[PDB]
Amino acid sequence: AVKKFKPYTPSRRFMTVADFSEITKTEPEKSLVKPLKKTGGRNNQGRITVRFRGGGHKRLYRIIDFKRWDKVGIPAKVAAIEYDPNRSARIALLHYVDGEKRYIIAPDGLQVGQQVVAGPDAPIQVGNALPLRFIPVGTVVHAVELEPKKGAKLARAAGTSAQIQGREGDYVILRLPSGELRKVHGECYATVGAVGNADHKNIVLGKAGRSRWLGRRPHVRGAAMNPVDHPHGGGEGRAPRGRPPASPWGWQTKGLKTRKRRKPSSRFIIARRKK
Amino acid sequence: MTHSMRC
Amino acid sequence: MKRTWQPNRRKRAKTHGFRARMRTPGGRKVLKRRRQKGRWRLTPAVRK
RNA sequence: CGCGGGGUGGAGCAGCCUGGUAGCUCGUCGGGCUCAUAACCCGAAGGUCGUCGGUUCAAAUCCGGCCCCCGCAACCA
RNA sequence: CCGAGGGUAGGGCCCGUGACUGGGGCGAAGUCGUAACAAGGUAGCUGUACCGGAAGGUGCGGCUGGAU
RNA sequence: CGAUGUCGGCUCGUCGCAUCCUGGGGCUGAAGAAGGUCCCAAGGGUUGGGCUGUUCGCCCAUUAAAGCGGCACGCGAGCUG
RNA sequence: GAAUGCCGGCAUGAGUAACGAUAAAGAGGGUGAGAAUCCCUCUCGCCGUAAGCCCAAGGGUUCCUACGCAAUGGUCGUCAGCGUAGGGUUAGGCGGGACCUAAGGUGAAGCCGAAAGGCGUAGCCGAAGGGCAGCCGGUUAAUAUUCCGGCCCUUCCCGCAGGUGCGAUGGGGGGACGCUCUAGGCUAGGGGGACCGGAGCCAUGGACGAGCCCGGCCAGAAGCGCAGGGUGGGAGGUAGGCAAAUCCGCCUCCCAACAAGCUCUGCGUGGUGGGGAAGCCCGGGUGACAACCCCCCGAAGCCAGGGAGCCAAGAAAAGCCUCUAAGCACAACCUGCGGGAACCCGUACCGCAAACCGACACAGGUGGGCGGGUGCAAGAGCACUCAGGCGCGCGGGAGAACCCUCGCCAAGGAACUCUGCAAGUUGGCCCCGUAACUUCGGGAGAAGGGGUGCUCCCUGGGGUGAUGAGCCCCGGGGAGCCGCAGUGAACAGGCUCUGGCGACUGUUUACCAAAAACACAGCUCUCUGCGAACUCGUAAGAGGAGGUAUAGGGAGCGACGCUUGCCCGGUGCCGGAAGGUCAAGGGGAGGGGUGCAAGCCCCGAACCGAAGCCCCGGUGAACGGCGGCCGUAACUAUAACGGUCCUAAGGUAGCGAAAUUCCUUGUCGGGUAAGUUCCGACCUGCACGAAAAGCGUAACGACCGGAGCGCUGUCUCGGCGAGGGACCCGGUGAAAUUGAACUGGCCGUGAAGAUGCGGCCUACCCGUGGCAGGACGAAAAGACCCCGUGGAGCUUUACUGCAGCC
RNA sequence: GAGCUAGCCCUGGCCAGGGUGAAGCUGGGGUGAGACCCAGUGGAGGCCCGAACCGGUGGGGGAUGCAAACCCCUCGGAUGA
RNA sequence: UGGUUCGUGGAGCCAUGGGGGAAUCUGGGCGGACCACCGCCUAAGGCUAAGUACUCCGGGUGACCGAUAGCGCACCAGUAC
Ligand SMILES: [K+]
Ligand SMILES: [Mg+2]
Ligand SMILES: [Mg+2]
Ligand SMILES: [Mg+2]
Ligand SMILES: [Mg+2]
Ligand SMILES: [Mg+2]
Ligand SMILES: [Mg+2]
Ligand SMILES: [Mg+2]
Ligand SMILES: [Mg+2]
Ligand SMILES: [Mg+2]
Ligand SMILES: [Mg+2]
Ligand SMILES: [Mg+2]
Ligand SMILES: [Mg+2]
Ligand SMILES: [Mg+2]
Ligand SMILES: [Mg+2]
Ligand SMILES: [Mg+2]
Ligand SMILES: [Mg+2]
Ligand SMILES: [Mg+2]
Ligand SMILES: [Mg+2]
Ligand SMILES: [Mg+2]
Ligand SMILES: [Mg+2]
Ligand SMILES: [Mg+2]
Ligand SMILES: [Mg+2]
Ligand SMILES: [Mg+2]
Ligand SMILES: [Mg+2]
Ligand SMILES: [Mg+2]
Ligand SMILES: [Mg+2]
Ligand SMILES: [Mg+2]
Ligand SMILES: [Mg+2]
Ligand SMILES: [Mg+2]
Ligand SMILES: [Mg+2]
Ligand SMILES: [Mg+2]
Ligand SMILES: [Mg+2]
Ligand SMILES: [Mg+2]
Ligand SMILES: [Mg+2]
Ligand SMILES: [Mg+2]
Ligand SMILES: [Mg+2]
Ligand SMILES: [Mg+2]
Ligand SMILES: [Mg+2]
Ligand SMILES: [Mg+2]
Ligand SMILES: [Mg+2]
Ligand SMILES: [Mg+2]
Ligand SMILES: [Mg+2]
Ligand SMILES: [Mg+2]
Ligand SMILES: [Mg+2]
Ligand SMILES: [Mg+2]
Ligand SMILES: [Mg+2]
Ligand SMILES: [Mg+2]
Ligand SMILES: [Mg+2]
Ligand SMILES: [Mg+2]
Ligand SMILES: [Mg+2]
Ligand SMILES: [Mg+2]
Ligand SMILES: [Mg+2]
Ligand SMILES: [Mg+2]
Ligand SMILES: [Mg+2]
Ligand SMILES: [Mg+2]
Ligand SMILES: [Mg+2]
Ligand SMILES: [Mg+2]
Ligand SMILES: [Mg+2]
Ligand SMILES: [Mg+2]
Ligand SMILES: [Mg+2]
Ligand SMILES: [Mg+2]
Ligand SMILES: [Mg+2]
Ligand SMILES: [Mg+2]
Ligand SMILES: [Mg+2]
Ligand SMILES: [Mg+2]
Ligand SMILES: [Mg+2]
Ligand SMILES: [Mg+2]
Ligand SMILES: [Mg+2]
Ligand SMILES: [Mg+2]
Ligand SMILES: [Mg+2]
Ligand SMILES: [Mg+2]
Ligand SMILES: [Mg+2]
Ligand SMILES: [Mg+2]
Ligand SMILES: [Mg+2]
Ligand SMILES: [Mg+2]
Ligand SMILES: [Mg+2]
Ligand SMILES: [Mg+2]
Ligand SMILES: [Mg+2]
Ligand SMILES: [Mg+2]
Ligand SMILES: [Mg+2]
Ligand SMILES: [Mg+2]
Ligand SMILES: [Mg+2]
Ligand SMILES: [Mg+2]
Ligand SMILES: [Mg+2]
Ligand SMILES: [Mg+2]
Ligand SMILES: [Mg+2]
Ligand SMILES: [Mg+2]
Ligand SMILES: [Mg+2]
Ligand SMILES: [Mg+2]
Ligand SMILES: [Mg+2]
Ligand SMILES: [Mg+2]
Ligand SMILES: [Mg+2]
Ligand SMILES: [Mg+2]
Ligand SMILES: [Mg+2]
Ligand SMILES: [Mg+2]
Ligand SMILES: [Mg+2]
Ligand SMILES: [Mg+2]
Ligand SMILES: [Mg+2]
Ligand SMILES: [Mg+2]
Ligand SMILES: [Mg+2]
Ligand SMILES: [Mg+2]
Ligand SMILES: [Mg+2]
Ligand SMILES: [Mg+2]
Ligand SMILES: [Mg+2]
Ligand SMILES: [Mg+2]
Ligand SMILES: [Mg+2]
Ligand SMILES: [Mg+2]
Ligand SMILES: [Mg+2]
Ligand SMILES: [Mg+2]
Ligand SMILES: [Mg+2]
Ligand SMILES: [Mg+2]
Ligand SMILES: [Mg+2]
Ligand SMILES: [Mg+2]
Ligand SMILES: [Mg+2]
Ligand SMILES: [Mg+2]
Ligand SMILES: [Mg+2]
Ligand SMILES: [Mg+2]
Ligand SMILES: [Mg+2]
Ligand SMILES: [Mg+2]
Ligand SMILES: [Mg+2]
Ligand SMILES: [Mg+2]
Ligand SMILES: [Mg+2]
Ligand SMILES: [Mg+2]
Ligand SMILES: [Mg+2]
Ligand SMILES: [Mg+2]
Ligand SMILES: [Mg+2]
Ligand SMILES: [Mg+2]
Ligand SMILES: [Mg+2]
Ligand SMILES: [Mg+2]
Ligand SMILES: [Mg+2]
Ligand SMILES: [Mg+2]
Ligand SMILES: [Mg+2]
Ligand SMILES: [Mg+2]
Ligand SMILES: [Mg+2]
Ligand SMILES: [Mg+2]
Ligand SMILES: [Mg+2]
Ligand SMILES: [Mg+2]
Ligand SMILES: [Mg+2]
Ligand SMILES: [Mg+2]
Ligand SMILES: [Mg+2]
Ligand SMILES: [Mg+2]
Ligand SMILES: [Mg+2]
Ligand SMILES: [Mg+2]
Ligand SMILES: [Mg+2]
Ligand SMILES: [Mg+2]
Ligand SMILES: [Mg+2]
Ligand SMILES: [Mg+2]
Ligand SMILES: [Mg+2]
Ligand SMILES: [Mg+2]
Ligand SMILES: [Mg+2]
Ligand SMILES: [Mg+2]
Ligand SMILES: [Mg+2]
Ligand SMILES: [Mg+2]
Ligand SMILES: [Mg+2]
Ligand SMILES: [Mg+2]
Ligand SMILES: [Mg+2]
Ligand SMILES: [Mg+2]
Ligand SMILES: [Mg+2]
Ligand SMILES: [Mg+2]
Ligand SMILES: [Mg+2]
Ligand SMILES: [Mg+2]
Ligand SMILES: [Mg+2]
Ligand SMILES: [Mg+2]
Ligand SMILES: [Mg+2]
Ligand SMILES: [Mg+2]
Ligand SMILES: [Mg+2]
Ligand SMILES: [Mg+2]
Ligand SMILES: [Mg+2]
Ligand SMILES: [Mg+2]
Ligand SMILES: [Mg+2]
Ligand SMILES: [Mg+2]
Ligand SMILES: [Mg+2]
Ligand SMILES: [Mg+2]
Ligand SMILES: [Mg+2]
Ligand SMILES: [Mg+2]
Ligand SMILES: [Mg+2]
Ligand SMILES: [Mg+2]
Ligand SMILES: [Mg+2]
Ligand SMILES: [Mg+2]
Ligand SMILES: [Mg+2]
Ligand SMILES: [Mg+2]
Ligand SMILES: [Mg+2]
Ligand SMILES: [Mg+2]
Ligand SMILES: [Mg+2]
Ligand SMILES: [Mg+2]
Ligand SMILES: [Mg+2]
Ligand SMILES: [Mg+2]
Ligand SMILES: [Mg+2]
Ligand SMILES: [Mg+2]
Ligand SMILES: [Mg+2]
Ligand SMILES: [Mg+2]
Ligand SMILES: [Mg+2]
Ligand SMILES: [Mg+2]
Ligand SMILES: [Mg+2]
Ligand SMILES: [Mg+2]
Ligand SMILES: [Mg+2]
Ligand SMILES: [Mg+2]
Ligand SMILES: [Mg+2]
Ligand SMILES: [Mg+2]
Ligand SMILES: [Mg+2]
Ligand SMILES: [Mg+2]
Ligand SMILES: [Mg+2]
Ligand SMILES: [Mg+2]
Ligand SMILES: [Mg+2]
Ligand SMILES: [Mg+2]
Ligand SMILES: [Mg+2]
Ligand SMILES: [Mg+2]
Ligand SMILES: [Mg+2]
Ligand SMILES: [Mg+2]
Ligand SMILES: [Mg+2]
Ligand SMILES: [Mg+2]
Ligand SMILES: [Mg+2]
Ligand SMILES: [Mg+2]
Ligand SMILES: [Mg+2]
Ligand SMILES: [Mg+2]
Ligand SMILES: [Mg+2]
Ligand SMILES: [Mg+2]
Ligand SMILES: [Mg+2]
Ligand SMILES: [Mg+2]
Ligand SMILES: [Mg+2]
Ligand SMILES: [Mg+2]
Ligand SMILES: [Mg+2]
Ligand SMILES: [Mg+2]
Ligand SMILES: [Mg+2]
Ligand SMILES: [Mg+2]
Ligand SMILES: [Mg+2]
Ligand SMILES: [Mg+2]
Ligand SMILES: [Mg+2]
Ligand SMILES: [Mg+2]
Ligand SMILES: [Mg+2]
Ligand SMILES: [Mg+2]
Ligand SMILES: [Mg+2]
Ligand SMILES: [Mg+2]
Ligand SMILES: [Mg+2]
Ligand SMILES: [Mg+2]
Ligand SMILES: [Mg+2]
Ligand SMILES: [Mg+2]
Ligand SMILES: [Mg+2]
Ligand SMILES: [Mg+2]
Ligand SMILES: [Mg+2]
Ligand SMILES: [Mg+2]
Ligand SMILES: [Mg+2]
Ligand SMILES: [Mg+2]
Ligand SMILES: [Mg+2]
Ligand SMILES: [Mg+2]
Ligand SMILES: [Mg+2]
Ligand SMILES: [Mg+2]
Ligand SMILES: [Mg+2]
Ligand SMILES: [Mg+2]
Ligand SMILES: [Mg+2]
Ligand SMILES: [Mg+2]
Ligand SMILES: [Mg+2]
Ligand SMILES: [Mg+2]
Ligand SMILES: [Mg+2]
Ligand SMILES: [Mg+2]
Ligand SMILES: [Mg+2]
Ligand SMILES: [Mg+2]
Ligand SMILES: [Mg+2]
Ligand SMILES: [Mg+2]
Ligand SMILES: [Mg+2]
């Protein structure tokens, strides 16, 4: 339930902020944070390779347990749910009966004080992780490994989920957040339920500065530039595109497909996405 | 400045 | 107004200094040429 | 006397390119159906192709002058 | 001191008036189509919505004040 | 074209007369008053505003009259812009 | 003899401009060959959130002293940041290093690249960040947390004593963190005093006073006091912290909890050590056995790792503590004390500037700290002042034009002008009061008004203290006084109505454009399933992202409201296992050369044969595009209606003479005395129109238009006055330019605009202050324009390539 | 060559004073419980006024300059992109 | 594909990035497509003086310069700036 503001400034008219009402702990576990080297979208040559990045708030990275098969069989208690500035989801702090403390992505409806567990035998229960082959068909799942033991790769953004649709030998058929239908190996891990903080998409940044807080520097339209800069540059007065709408680098950007055709994962993509 | 603009 | 020369001793030694020149094929050519020309100084003066 | 396009039955359009053959829809007139009209059905008539002149055996058609009618252009200062 | 009233400034109500504009009523013999009255030739009416020179049409849901 | 700055305004004049006014005349379809037309005449005079960058022009209120043109479309080593 | 030639020398302009902030000078004495300019004194003026003081950069002897004055210094010079010489910088505690890590740099391992080289984990380097032990005073011509004095402290080594499972680059804890707001108690700093100390003073009418003036502290170890920060204890289990662990982490149990205990800071006190004014007399000495106390104000600093709230969620590593491993427990570590040991570099001076960056002793630029007092609501604002520092390195006169900056103005009040440009007005605070419209916040300081000084009297609450006095902070009422005037000086909105554009705060052409441009939240299309797409790179590798479709790239649109129509024929993109065409390759009908021949060699038709293209569809918030002629109504006029031709389809709503309208100052209405602009309309829209978005929209704007009120030197129309120049005298003394010149007017002539030719007219020789008509005046080998088979940026269905992709 | 300038990265620092008064919270009212209303408290914001500081809007001066972009008056931002 | 006079030419020879891939003299390469004949030569390992080039250095000599010339420098010059 996003929070709104009275129009006491021009920007507060529209600004919405997350309600943060699920967060129980407001500074991070000191043994599970590390420095996040800001990049400004510059590579190791020093060149901007992703335009319009930088200048955002300082952040500590929280180390997230994307494996969970690390600790098959060891129940953990949900100790706290916390803010994480490096992702859209919230994160949950597990106190394993081992003594080990780890973070995971906070699925929807997970509660402080409940217990979660990973493994083939885990109860079909929000927060438990299992290999996909043991999750019954139809179950809504998240934090999905894309290849066995390579780490949860799919459905990790706030609100997303993947639905199990069928099985076929060693493989399961998933419907991804995009709506694509894909084979994923049965031994791949996933966590029961959807990612939480589903209201994330309804936030209205409200003012330019709020984008700047996130590290997003202003985006300049190609039509605002000059011919040396961009296909859409130049012209007297305003100007329509005057050619198929293009990127700065000249490739077409309205419909031109860019997935590599001869890609091996094609044998596993059943249906391309939707909408 | 420059020149008188005789244009 | 603020002009272009803003002296900085660390900057001078780290940009034009002997060890900067020596680390790069272009820098070693600079010293080679300046020796052959007989320059009294191979590298700019900076007090450190 | 800047550059284009056009003028042909009553209206709007083919036919000109490639000289010999005027055509299509509506309209107009005579009949029919209807109590009557319209629609509909059956017939028919009307154009010497803006104009003058030339080429040719033969000109709406090809060439030159004139008349008329739309369209474009008129920049550097 | 109060004080008729005069002055400055800002409001509220009402009346008249205005290029132009909206639809309304009326007007013996205008132009277009034929929506409704018979099952009116697509039953009609209806709230709403969208569309169309015009009546109207169509969708959704509702009424019989609908015929056989 | 190894540069003769280009509109208008403001300022400052000066000249021509094919004269707008003022002075002198003739003719009149000149009764008077007022006009018309032509001749002589450049001494002096020839207003303030609204609009537009404007020149010009139209409008307002006057006036004896609200002249027309030349001076590198007079005048940017005088100003404006 | 010319090349706007090259190098140099010297002219002209010219004794001309200028001599660098309008903060300002005068006189006496001294020194000296020489004095407005150096030294001393008195007067005067200027800065005083600095124009004073302290750090850091940078500079590099500029510091101090003696002797100098050729040059440097915009004049002068005896002076100097100048010349010559001598002197001067003292650290275990300040800063940096023998400590730590950050971005980044480097880089054993490893990876990549024709070479050169590019990467790269750990590790190393890397600071103004973390860490770490010195305060006050005295002294030198010049250094001082450095020397000296007093009182403190740190590390290393060795010894003694007591204690202990000792031991680490390993495990863990800690270090360790944002923004805003902010409590309690203190310190810094400051105000006052009728109390304490002091050389004195009584003037000019008065005052010998509860008078004036000056001062009334600083540091300090343990201890103690105040205020704070940090911190649970014990036991059992234990599989996690990449070995081990008695540590930490998790579970259970008992006790303790707004405490306390232990510990760590800050402030106070504290043995002791210091300092100590005016005035006076020649930096000193005296004052002086100086006193050193009370009240108030009070931080943004301190306690600090404090508290609360919020979202954008806020370094590392070491020092330190704790745990154990090898090892070792004759060791080793901890605690206490003692002696010994303690290295390298900086340290002068300038430092908002005459010593730094600007070629200059240049009105510019330069990070951090302190920055007193009074009054004005507050304040670092403003005025005046303290401490301290200056009068800006040419002067003296005169009192023209003209220029600058400034003051005032009768009557009028925008008549000025492209434009109220400029300048008036308005101006703070308190109170009264305030409209359309609105997204309910606002619009708003709307507008418009009233109040403002001083004296006496009465009185309400707070802070400190004690509840009182005193000091201090907020008020309320009553009665009076003076002036032209009470935010009495200084600082300090003019307002309203109505359009266009852009939602808004922001951003931009460093140095002619700040805008309607860019950006912006938000909207839509599209790509991307993760070794993502995309981007940089030959590659490795990076970014994307330690992110994962509620995510990331690309494009357009641009808050928000209401909306966004028709065309897929061409181009694009998307889909299409057929068909057509299509390269290398396969295949080898059939030929050719040569040889005696086995053979060798060459050409080669059918046929198989990808992407692309064609072909079949889709697709508009993809590129784009959205008609013509003729006729028609019972007055006229105009056509709801019809006919026909064309197209892929003929522009919908909304808006419209518009940032778009050529004809145009369209037409009518409003406003004005008068309105090519403005506003409202109409619609034959030359040539609006729906995300190159269409129409609106509260609020916002150093945007652009139109109007009104207020007020004005803008103007009628100009006048006077101030100061800095201009002028004159002394000092110093440029410049562009310059074929040479003994350089007049008219009317002609001339390459067509003549000081220079002709004819006439006019004119003694030479300057000074002024004005700009001419010398086709100066400056710059015209930017416009053209020309050159000159150049460069840019574009595309120009040509031809290459990357990239298939 | 990024000691100028543009962007980003790391680590520090700075922003006098005044004004407005959001959410929340407490209390009161309200209702079946709510919504919600009033007061108090509270201290939000690319909020308001205004120094430092960052700018460069209009005009004037300067134009062989004090300056190869300055000076004066005025004006924009000043807790934030 | 490079090299050569050879720019695809009738294009051999020498070299080689890709694919296929021998034999040891009765083997193999060449004589400008190719074949025959006739001749030349021995690939896929290495080394090798001298004659050749240059002038920082030293000396000798000029129908070379003679201080704006000759080296940028006759001199405290790759300096001052
Ligand atoms: K041109
Ligand atoms: Mg809101
Ligand atoms: Mg609201
Ligand atoms: Mg939450
Ligand atoms: Mg850590
Ligand atoms: Mg990175
Ligand atoms: Mg790197
Ligand atoms: Mg990018
Ligand atoms: Mg970037
Ligand atoms: Mg989160
Ligand atoms: Mg994310
Ligand atoms: Mg898989
Ligand atoms: Mg959004
Ligand atoms: Mg951020
Ligand atoms: Mg964005
Ligand atoms: Mg943009
Ligand atoms: Mg552009
Ligand atoms: Mg542009
Ligand atoms: Mg470029
Ligand atoms: Mg290009
Ligand atoms: Mg391009
Ligand atoms: Mg374009
Ligand atoms: Mg453009
Ligand atoms: Mg255009
Ligand atoms: Mg443009
Ligand atoms: Mg186009
Ligand atoms: Mg394109
Ligand atoms: Mg691509
Ligand atoms: Mg898909
Ligand atoms: Mg600069
Ligand atoms: Mg700098
Ligand atoms: Mg330095
Ligand atoms: Mg430095
Ligand atoms: Mg540096
Ligand atoms: Mg470097
Ligand atoms: Mg170096
Ligand atoms: Mg090399
Ligand atoms: Mg040198
Ligand atoms: Mg030497
Ligand atoms: Mg060098
Ligand atoms: Mg016809
Ligand atoms: Mg034809
Ligand atoms: Mg024919
Ligand atoms: Mg016919
Ligand atoms: Mg008939
Ligand atoms: Mg009939
Ligand atoms: Mg015929
Ligand atoms: Mg009266
Ligand atoms: Mg009729
Ligand atoms: Mg019906
Ligand atoms: Mg009917
Ligand atoms: Mg019916
Ligand atoms: Mg019908
Ligand atoms: Mg329909
Ligand atoms: Mg010319
Ligand atoms: Mg010349
Ligand atoms: Mg010239
Ligand atoms: Mg005038
Ligand atoms: Mg008469
Ligand atoms: Mg006459
Ligand atoms: Mg006259
Ligand atoms: Mg006019
Ligand atoms: Mg006109
Ligand atoms: Mg008269
Ligand atoms: Mg004239
Ligand atoms: Mg003319
Ligand atoms: Mg003219
Ligand atoms: Mg002309
Ligand atoms: Mg002129
Ligand atoms: Mg001029
Ligand atoms: Mg002019
Ligand atoms: Mg001139
Ligand atoms: Mg001239
Ligand atoms: Mg102009
Ligand atoms: Mg000659
Ligand atoms: Mg010259
Ligand atoms: Mg030359
Ligand atoms: Mg020369
Ligand atoms: Mg000489
Ligand atoms: Mg010379
Ligand atoms: Mg000379
Ligand atoms: Mg001479
Ligand atoms: Mg002279
Ligand atoms: Mg002179
Ligand atoms: Mg001068
Ligand atoms: Mg000067
Ligand atoms: Mg000044
Ligand atoms: Mg002044
Ligand atoms: Mg002053
Ligand atoms: Mg004097
Ligand atoms: Mg002197
Ligand atoms: Mg002297
Ligand atoms: Mg002086
Ligand atoms: Mg003196
Ligand atoms: Mg005196
Ligand atoms: Mg120096
Ligand atoms: Mg001297
Ligand atoms: Mg001298
Ligand atoms: Mg001497
Ligand atoms: Mg000198
Ligand atoms: Mg000077
Ligand atoms: Mg002397
Ligand atoms: Mg010294
Ligand atoms: Mg010491
Ligand atoms: Mg050592
Ligand atoms: Mg290190
Ligand atoms: Mg390479
Ligand atoms: Mg380093
Ligand atoms: Mg350090
Ligand atoms: Mg830190
Ligand atoms: Mg100490
Ligand atoms: Mg001291
Ligand atoms: Mg112990
Ligand atoms: Mg921490
Ligand atoms: Mg941390
Ligand atoms: Mg203290
Ligand atoms: Mg005080
Ligand atoms: Mg003393
Ligand atoms: Mg004594
Ligand atoms: Mg502070
Ligand atoms: Mg602190
Ligand atoms: Mg805190
Ligand atoms: Mg926040
Ligand atoms: Mg690190
Ligand atoms: Mg052992
Ligand atoms: Mg032993
Ligand atoms: Mg050592
Ligand atoms: Mg020192
Ligand atoms: Mg300054
Ligand atoms: Mg100085
Ligand atoms: Mg310079
Ligand atoms: Mg000076
Ligand atoms: Mg004081
Ligand atoms: Mg005040
Ligand atoms: Mg002075
Ligand atoms: Mg000064
Ligand atoms: Mg005089
Ligand atoms: Mg007066
Ligand atoms: Mg007056
Ligand atoms: Mg008036
Ligand atoms: Mg008035
Ligand atoms: Mg006016
Ligand atoms: Mg203007
Ligand atoms: Mg005023
Ligand atoms: Mg005032
Ligand atoms: Mg109101
Ligand atoms: Mg109103
Ligand atoms: Mg209003
Ligand atoms: Mg409004
Ligand atoms: Mg309201
Ligand atoms: Mg007011
Ligand atoms: Mg108010
Ligand atoms: Mg009063
Ligand atoms: Mg008084
Ligand atoms: Mg009085
Ligand atoms: Mg104001
Ligand atoms: Mg804007
Ligand atoms: Mg804009
Ligand atoms: Mg707009
Ligand atoms: Mg808007
Ligand atoms: Mg702002
Ligand atoms: Mg500019
Ligand atoms: Mg420019
Ligand atoms: Mg420039
Ligand atoms: Mg400007
Ligand atoms: Mg502009
Ligand atoms: Mg602006
Ligand atoms: Mg822009
Ligand atoms: Mg915007
Ligand atoms: Mg969307
Ligand atoms: Mg690339
Ligand atoms: Mg990463
Ligand atoms: Mg929008
Ligand atoms: Mg934009
Ligand atoms: Mg609305
Ligand atoms: Mg529509
Ligand atoms: Mg299609
Ligand atoms: Mg289409
Ligand atoms: Mg298409
Ligand atoms: Mg194919
Ligand atoms: Mg098209
Ligand atoms: Mg087009
Ligand atoms: Mg119109
Ligand atoms: Mg419009
Ligand atoms: Mg238009
Ligand atoms: Mg017009
Ligand atoms: Mg016009
Ligand atoms: Mg008009
Ligand atoms: Mg009117
Ligand atoms: Mg209008
Ligand atoms: Mg019309
Ligand atoms: Mg477009
Ligand atoms: Mg447009
Ligand atoms: Mg509009
Ligand atoms: Mg609006
Ligand atoms: Mg508005
Ligand atoms: Mg604005
Ligand atoms: Mg603006
Ligand atoms: Mg105006
Ligand atoms: Mg006005
Ligand atoms: Mg005047
Ligand atoms: Mg004067
Ligand atoms: Mg004289
Ligand atoms: Mg002299
Ligand atoms: Mg001199
Ligand atoms: Mg001569
Ligand atoms: Mg002569
Ligand atoms: Mg003469
Ligand atoms: Mg003469
Ligand atoms: Mg002529
Ligand atoms: Mg002449
Ligand atoms: Mg003459
Ligand atoms: Mg002569
Ligand atoms: Mg002659
Ligand atoms: Mg003559
Ligand atoms: Mg003569
Ligand atoms: Mg004469
Ligand atoms: Mg003179
Ligand atoms: Mg003169
Ligand atoms: Mg002249
Ligand atoms: Mg002149
Ligand atoms: Mg002249
Ligand atoms: Mg000339
Ligand atoms: Mg001239
Ligand atoms: Mg020039
Ligand atoms: Mg040239
Ligand atoms: Mg030329
Ligand atoms: Mg030129
Ligand atoms: Mg030309
Ligand atoms: Mg050519
Ligand atoms: Mg040619
Ligand atoms: Mg060319
Ligand atoms: Mg820089
Ligand atoms: Mg601030
Ligand atoms: Mg309040
Ligand atoms: Mg609260
Ligand atoms: Mg603000
Ligand atoms: Mg305000
Ligand atoms: Mg600036
Ligand atoms: Mg002004
Ligand atoms: Mg200039
Ligand atoms: Mg000012
Ligand atoms: Mg502020
Ligand atoms: Mg402000
Ligand atoms: Mg910020
Ligand atoms: Mg070759
Ligand atoms: Mg060959
Ligand atoms: Mg053989
Ligand atoms: Mg053989
Ligand atoms: Mg061979
Ligand atoms: Mg051979
Ligand atoms: Mg051979
Ligand atoms: Mg051999
Ligand atoms: Mg000789
Ligand atoms: Mg010489
Ligand atoms: Mg020489
Ligand atoms: Mg010579
Ligand atoms: Mg030599
Ligand atoms: Mg030599
Ligand atoms: Mg030389
Ligand atoms: Mg030398």
